Amino acid sequence: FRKSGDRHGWEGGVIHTLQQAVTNDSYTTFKKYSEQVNKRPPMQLRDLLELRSTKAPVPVDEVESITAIRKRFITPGMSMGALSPEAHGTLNVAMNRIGAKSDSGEGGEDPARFRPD
Amino acid sequence: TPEKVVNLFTFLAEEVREILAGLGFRSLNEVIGRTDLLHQVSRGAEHLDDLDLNPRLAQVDPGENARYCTLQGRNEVPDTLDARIVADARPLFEEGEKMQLAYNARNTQRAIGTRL
Repeated sequence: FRKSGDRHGWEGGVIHTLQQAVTNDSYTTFKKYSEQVNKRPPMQLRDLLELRSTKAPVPVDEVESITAIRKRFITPGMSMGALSPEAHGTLNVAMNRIGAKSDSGEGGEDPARFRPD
Repeated sequence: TPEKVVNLFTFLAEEVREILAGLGFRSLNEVIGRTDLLHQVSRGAEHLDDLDLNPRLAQVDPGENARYCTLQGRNEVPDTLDARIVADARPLFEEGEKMQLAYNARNTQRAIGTRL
Protein backbone atom coordinates (compact mmCIF):
# COMPACT_ATOMS: atom_id res chain seq x y z
CA PHE A 1 0.00 0.00 0.00
CA ARG A 2 1.10 3.53 -0.86
CA LYS A 3 -0.70 6.86 -0.79
CA SER A 4 -0.40 7.34 -4.57
CA GLY A 5 -3.12 4.94 -5.70
CA ASP A 6 -4.04 1.29 -6.32
CA ARG A 7 -6.84 1.08 -3.78
CA HIS A 8 -6.67 -1.93 -1.45
CA GLY A 9 -9.15 -3.75 0.76
CA TRP A 10 -7.50 -3.16 4.14
CA GLU A 11 -6.16 0.33 4.88
CA GLY A 12 -5.09 1.87 8.17
CA GLY A 13 -8.31 3.55 9.23
CA VAL A 14 -10.48 0.48 8.72
CA ILE A 15 -8.04 -1.70 10.68
CA HIS A 16 -7.99 0.72 13.60
CA THR A 17 -11.79 0.99 13.52
CA LEU A 18 -12.23 -2.78 13.66
CA GLN A 19 -9.68 -3.16 16.46
CA GLN A 20 -11.21 -0.40 18.59
CA ALA A 21 -14.73 -1.75 18.03
CA VAL A 22 -13.74 -5.27 19.04
CA THR A 23 -11.75 -4.18 22.11
CA ASN A 24 -14.35 -1.67 23.38
CA ASP A 25 -17.53 -3.74 22.77
CA SER A 26 -19.15 -0.63 21.27
CA TYR A 27 -21.51 -2.15 18.71
CA THR A 28 -22.19 1.35 17.37
CA THR A 29 -18.49 1.52 16.51
CA PHE A 30 -18.83 -1.77 14.62
CA LYS A 31 -21.77 -0.33 12.69
CA LYS A 32 -19.58 2.66 11.80
CA TYR A 33 -16.94 0.13 10.72
CA SER A 34 -19.37 -1.66 8.43
CA GLU A 35 -20.51 1.64 6.93
CA GLN A 36 -16.86 2.58 6.33
CA VAL A 37 -16.20 -0.73 4.59
CA ASN A 38 -19.31 -0.79 2.40
CA LYS A 39 -18.84 2.87 1.38
CA ARG A 40 -15.68 2.26 -0.66
CA PRO A 41 -16.03 2.25 -4.47
CA PRO A 42 -16.39 -1.13 -6.20
CA MET A 43 -13.44 -3.47 -5.79
CA GLN A 44 -14.86 -7.03 -5.92
CA LEU A 45 -17.68 -8.76 -7.76
CA ARG A 46 -19.83 -8.83 -4.61
CA ASP A 47 -19.89 -5.01 -4.68
CA LEU A 48 -21.93 -4.97 -7.91
CA LEU A 49 -25.02 -6.76 -6.55
CA GLU A 50 -28.06 -5.19 -4.90
CA LEU A 51 -30.73 -7.06 -2.96
CA ARG A 52 -34.47 -6.39 -2.85
CA SER A 53 -37.69 -8.17 -1.90
CA THR A 54 -41.48 -7.80 -2.02
CA LYS A 55 -42.81 -8.47 1.50
CA ALA A 56 -43.06 -6.10 4.44
CA PRO A 57 -40.20 -5.63 6.93
CA VAL A 58 -40.26 -7.76 10.08
CA PRO A 59 -39.08 -6.50 13.50
CA VAL A 60 -35.67 -7.77 14.56
CA ASP A 61 -37.04 -9.72 17.54
CA GLU A 62 -38.71 -12.30 15.30
CA VAL A 63 -35.39 -13.21 13.67
CA GLU A 64 -33.87 -16.39 15.10
CA SER A 65 -31.59 -16.11 18.12
CA ILE A 66 -28.01 -14.92 17.75
CA THR A 67 -26.55 -18.22 18.94
CA ALA A 68 -28.23 -20.23 16.17
CA ILE A 69 -26.32 -18.01 13.73
CA ARG A 70 -23.00 -17.93 15.60
CA LYS A 71 -22.96 -21.73 15.63
CA ARG A 72 -22.73 -21.58 11.81
CA PHE A 73 -19.45 -19.73 11.30
CA ILE A 74 -16.19 -21.66 11.38
CA THR A 75 -12.54 -20.67 11.58
CA PRO A 76 -10.46 -21.98 8.65
CA GLY A 77 -7.34 -23.95 9.41
CA MET A 78 -4.05 -22.25 10.16
CA SER A 79 -0.87 -24.29 10.50
CA MET A 80 0.86 -24.17 13.87
CA GLY A 81 4.10 -23.62 11.98
CA ALA A 82 2.83 -20.39 10.44
CA LEU A 83 1.53 -18.65 13.57
CA SER A 84 2.76 -18.91 17.15
CA PRO A 85 1.11 -21.43 19.50
CA GLU A 86 -0.47 -18.61 21.52
CA ALA A 87 -2.73 -17.50 18.66
CA HIS A 88 -3.67 -21.09 17.82
CA GLY A 89 -4.67 -21.81 21.41
CA THR A 90 -6.59 -18.56 21.76
CA LEU A 91 -8.59 -19.20 18.59
CA ASN A 92 -9.34 -22.77 19.66
CA VAL A 93 -10.46 -21.71 23.14
CA ALA A 94 -12.72 -18.91 21.89
CA MET A 95 -14.38 -20.94 19.14
CA ASN A 96 -14.94 -24.01 21.31
CA ARG A 97 -16.35 -21.65 23.94
CA ILE A 98 -19.03 -20.10 21.75
CA GLY A 99 -19.91 -23.55 20.38
CA ALA A 100 -18.69 -23.39 16.76
CA LYS A 101 -16.02 -25.59 15.15
CA SER A 102 -12.45 -24.31 15.00
CA ASP A 103 -9.75 -25.89 12.85
CA SER A 104 -6.26 -27.23 13.53
CA GLY A 105 -4.35 -27.03 10.26
CA GLU A 106 -1.45 -28.96 8.75
CA GLY A 107 1.09 -28.66 11.56
CA GLY A 108 -0.71 -31.18 13.75
CA GLU A 109 -1.60 -30.75 17.40
CA ASP A 110 0.11 -31.24 20.75
CA PRO A 111 -1.22 -34.34 22.56
CA ALA A 112 -1.29 -32.61 25.96
CA ARG A 113 -4.18 -30.50 24.61
CA PHE A 114 -6.53 -33.48 24.20
CA ARG A 115 -8.22 -32.78 27.56
CA PRO A 116 -10.09 -29.75 28.92
CA ASP A 117 -8.27 -27.51 31.37
CA THR B 1 -37.92 -44.50 70.04
CA PRO B 2 -38.99 -44.97 66.40
CA GLU B 3 -40.52 -48.33 67.33
CA LYS B 4 -43.15 -46.36 69.26
CA VAL B 5 -44.22 -44.46 66.14
CA VAL B 6 -44.17 -47.65 64.07
CA ASN B 7 -46.46 -49.34 66.59
CA LEU B 8 -48.71 -46.27 66.72
CA PHE B 9 -49.29 -46.26 62.98
CA THR B 10 -49.72 -50.04 62.97
CA PHE B 11 -52.44 -49.71 65.61
CA LEU B 12 -54.21 -46.93 63.71
CA ALA B 13 -54.25 -48.97 60.51
CA GLU B 14 -55.47 -52.01 62.45
CA GLU B 15 -58.42 -50.10 63.89
CA VAL B 16 -59.26 -48.68 60.46
CA ARG B 17 -59.22 -52.20 59.01
CA GLU B 18 -61.55 -53.45 61.74
CA ILE B 19 -64.10 -50.65 61.46
CA LEU B 20 -64.13 -50.77 57.66
CA ALA B 21 -64.72 -54.52 57.78
CA GLY B 22 -67.57 -53.95 60.22
CA LEU B 23 -69.08 -51.34 57.91
CA GLY B 24 -69.44 -53.65 54.92
CA PHE B 25 -66.84 -52.51 52.39
CA ARG B 26 -63.47 -53.85 51.25
CA SER B 27 -61.16 -50.86 50.63
CA LEU B 28 -60.89 -47.11 51.09
CA ASN B 29 -61.59 -46.23 47.45
CA GLU B 30 -65.14 -47.49 48.02
CA VAL B 31 -65.92 -44.90 50.72
CA ILE B 32 -64.08 -41.65 49.84
CA GLY B 33 -66.62 -39.02 48.85
CA ARG B 34 -69.71 -40.71 50.32
CA THR B 35 -71.77 -38.76 52.85
CA ASP B 36 -74.93 -40.88 52.57
CA LEU B 37 -73.52 -43.20 55.26
CA LEU B 38 -73.65 -40.65 58.10
CA HIS B 39 -76.58 -39.69 60.30
CA GLN B 40 -77.23 -37.20 63.09
CA VAL B 41 -78.16 -38.01 66.69
CA SER B 42 -79.00 -35.23 69.14
CA ARG B 43 -78.98 -34.59 72.89
CA GLY B 44 -82.59 -34.17 73.97
CA ALA B 45 -81.80 -33.40 77.61
CA GLU B 46 -79.76 -30.31 76.70
CA HIS B 47 -82.82 -28.78 74.93
CA LEU B 48 -80.57 -26.56 72.79
CA ASP B 49 -81.61 -25.82 69.23
CA ASP B 50 -80.33 -28.78 67.24
CA LEU B 51 -77.19 -27.78 65.36
CA ASP B 52 -78.28 -27.99 61.73
CA LEU B 53 -75.42 -30.15 60.46
CA ASN B 54 -77.45 -30.99 57.34
CA PRO B 55 -75.43 -28.70 55.00
CA ARG B 56 -72.28 -30.58 56.05
CA LEU B 57 -73.81 -33.73 54.56
CA ALA B 58 -74.83 -32.13 51.26
CA GLN B 59 -73.92 -34.60 48.51
CA VAL B 60 -73.52 -33.37 44.92
CA ASP B 61 -73.49 -36.01 42.21
CA PRO B 62 -70.03 -36.30 40.58
CA GLY B 63 -71.23 -37.25 37.10
CA GLU B 64 -68.71 -39.31 35.16
CA ASN B 65 -65.50 -38.31 36.97
CA ALA B 66 -65.10 -40.22 40.22
CA ARG B 67 -65.27 -38.27 43.46
CA TYR B 68 -61.77 -39.40 44.46
CA CYS B 69 -60.20 -39.81 41.02
CA THR B 70 -56.79 -38.28 40.35
CA LEU B 71 -54.29 -38.54 37.52
CA GLN B 72 -50.77 -39.94 37.86
CA GLY B 73 -47.73 -37.70 38.12
CA ARG B 74 -47.64 -33.97 38.70
CA ASN B 75 -49.58 -31.61 36.45
CA GLU B 76 -47.69 -30.46 33.38
CA VAL B 77 -46.44 -26.92 32.76
CA PRO B 78 -45.40 -24.99 29.62
CA ASP B 79 -41.71 -24.58 28.85
CA THR B 80 -39.69 -21.37 28.98
CA LEU B 81 -36.45 -20.25 27.32
CA ASP B 82 -34.55 -22.56 29.69
CA ALA B 83 -35.22 -25.53 27.40
CA ARG B 84 -33.54 -23.75 24.48
CA ILE B 85 -30.50 -23.33 26.73
CA VAL B 86 -30.27 -26.91 28.00
CA ALA B 87 -30.09 -28.16 24.40
CA ASP B 88 -27.44 -25.65 23.30
CA ALA B 89 -25.35 -26.04 26.48
CA ARG B 90 -25.18 -29.85 26.56
CA PRO B 91 -21.38 -29.73 26.04
CA LEU B 92 -21.30 -28.11 29.49
CA PHE B 93 -23.28 -30.92 31.11
CA GLU B 94 -21.07 -33.48 29.36
CA GLU B 95 -17.58 -31.97 29.75
CA GLY B 96 -17.80 -29.00 32.11
CA GLU B 97 -16.31 -26.09 30.16
CA LYS B 98 -16.92 -22.36 29.96
CA MET B 99 -19.86 -21.14 27.88
CA GLN B 100 -21.17 -17.78 26.66
CA LEU B 101 -24.67 -17.57 25.22
CA ALA B 102 -26.83 -14.75 23.87
CA TYR B 103 -30.58 -14.46 23.38
CA ASN B 104 -33.48 -12.07 23.02
CA ALA B 105 -35.84 -11.91 26.00
CA ARG B 106 -39.51 -10.99 25.83
CA ASN B 107 -41.62 -10.21 28.87
CA THR B 108 -43.81 -13.29 28.42
CA GLN B 109 -40.89 -15.61 29.17
CA ARG B 110 -40.81 -16.34 32.91
CA ALA B 111 -38.18 -17.65 35.32
CA ILE B 112 -35.34 -17.41 32.81
CA GLY B 113 -32.51 -19.59 34.09
CA THR B 114 -33.81 -21.91 36.82
CA ARG B 115 -33.84 -25.31 35.11
CA LEU B 116 -30.15 -24.92 34.28
